[PDB]
Amino acid sequence: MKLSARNQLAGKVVSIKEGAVNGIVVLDIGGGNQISSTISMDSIRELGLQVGSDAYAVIKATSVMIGIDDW
Amino acid sequence: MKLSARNQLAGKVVSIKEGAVNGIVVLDIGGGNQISSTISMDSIRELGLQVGSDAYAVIKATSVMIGID
Amino acid sequence: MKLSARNQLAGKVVSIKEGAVNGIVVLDIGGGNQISSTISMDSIRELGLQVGSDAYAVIKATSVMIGIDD
Amino acid sequence: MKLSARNQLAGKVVSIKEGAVNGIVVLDIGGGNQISSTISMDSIRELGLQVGSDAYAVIKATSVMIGID
Amino acid sequence: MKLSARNQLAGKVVSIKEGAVNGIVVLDIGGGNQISSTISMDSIRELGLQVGSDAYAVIKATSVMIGIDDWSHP
Amino acid sequence: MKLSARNQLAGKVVSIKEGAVNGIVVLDIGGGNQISSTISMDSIRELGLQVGSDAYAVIKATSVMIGID
Ligand code: MOO
Ligand code: MOO
Ligand code: MOO
Ligand code: MOO
Ligand code: MOO
Ligand code: MOO
Ligand code: MOO
Ligand code: MOO
Repeated sequence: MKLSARNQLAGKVVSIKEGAVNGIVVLDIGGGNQISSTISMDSIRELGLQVGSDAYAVIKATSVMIGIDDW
Repeated sequence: MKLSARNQLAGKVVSIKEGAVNGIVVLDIGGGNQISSTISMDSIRELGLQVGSDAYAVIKATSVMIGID
Repeated sequence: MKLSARNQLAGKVVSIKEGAVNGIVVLDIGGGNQISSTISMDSIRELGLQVGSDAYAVIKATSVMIGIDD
Repeated sequence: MKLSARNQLAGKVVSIKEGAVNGIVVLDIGGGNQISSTISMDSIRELGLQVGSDAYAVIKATSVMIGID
Repeated sequence: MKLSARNQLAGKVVSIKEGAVNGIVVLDIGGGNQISSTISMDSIRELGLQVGSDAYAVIKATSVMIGIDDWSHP
Repeated sequence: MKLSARNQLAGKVVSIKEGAVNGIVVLDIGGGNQISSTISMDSIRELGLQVGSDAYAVIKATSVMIGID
């Protein structure tokens, strides 16, 4: 499906740390940036994510804050 | 402040659409990637954000989903 | 795209409240239940949402709280 | 308590997956729909949740995205 | 209703800024602390919120991050 | 970094429950109030959090709901 989430960034799985009900997936999205995602193990398995998979980090605009260097 | 948010991505403001109590800030983070942020107008003002300002897109890991084709 | 969001609930748009930068879409998901979604106006336009449109409410499991009668 | 969260959907617990600090509660809300909720084990215990418990899925409007085919 | 949100903080409304579809409510929770809440106008009206109302800031634990001073070297 | 998060509440760590990939940090922020935070174990470690550490509970305004009696 097509989603309203304003942030949908293509990337490659670099690591998967499995937990009890959740795991943490790291995505290399290019330009030297990586995105860490804390999601359910159910989705990590069901999506077939493993190191090297093509995927997207998907983030709703209301979940994204803005910060600055306070110099 | 140093924050627990796993995602702290440097970038430049490319647009700011102001709203009533919130506004939407778009940040170019490089590599052809842009991040859209919906935050309070009060914070857009207090941080002095305008097109061209340096900033960071800050995202908690528990807020990030994974997608595939 | 297939998403990790554990909750993907089919529904019918019943109303759309346009705001300044955000809007609120109400989805009838059947059985007398509706889901309200506060999203960007840009997304409402890009997806072509209108009253009567078929859509899905998408919710990450970590965004869902549980309640009970006390 | 009466909460501002616009989404409050009654349901029946169909499973509870206990984890280390969190667990996952699956609620059948009727009509073939289920809601999965990832919450703290402390709250799962303090709410007395069990399979078969009556409960509610509570979701802030700002946490709900819209999708289309 | 009884909720799983780990954070349920009693306070009194000190201000309400109305927007187009959302508004921002500020709660004095004591100890010199205030909580800002961005929620729908529908809920601000439906809950009868006005300056002086008793209320709660309700926050899921998974929404709360931890910060420390920059001059801390873990 | 200075953050758009409208809520930045100073407090002291009163408990740490370590989990598998997340943990739960509780902060005493004064006035008889405590704030619970579910964050990644990586961040609990990198920030050096232990009982008694000075910290801030950081919360975006759009994550805060309102309740009443
Ligand atoms: O208890 Mo966990 O570390 O969220 O799987
Ligand atoms: O450690 Mo976090 O604050 O869940 O990204
Ligand atoms: O368009 Mo709004 O009411 O400022 O979020
Ligand atoms: O689904 Mo949105 O438009 O990123 O809040
Ligand atoms: O945290 Mo999920 O498994 O993307 O709903
Ligand atoms: O508490 Mo709301 O009005 O669902 O964002
Ligand atoms: O994730 Mo909780 O236990 O509803 O705050
Ligand atoms: O939505 Mo905010 O202004 O980053 O708390």
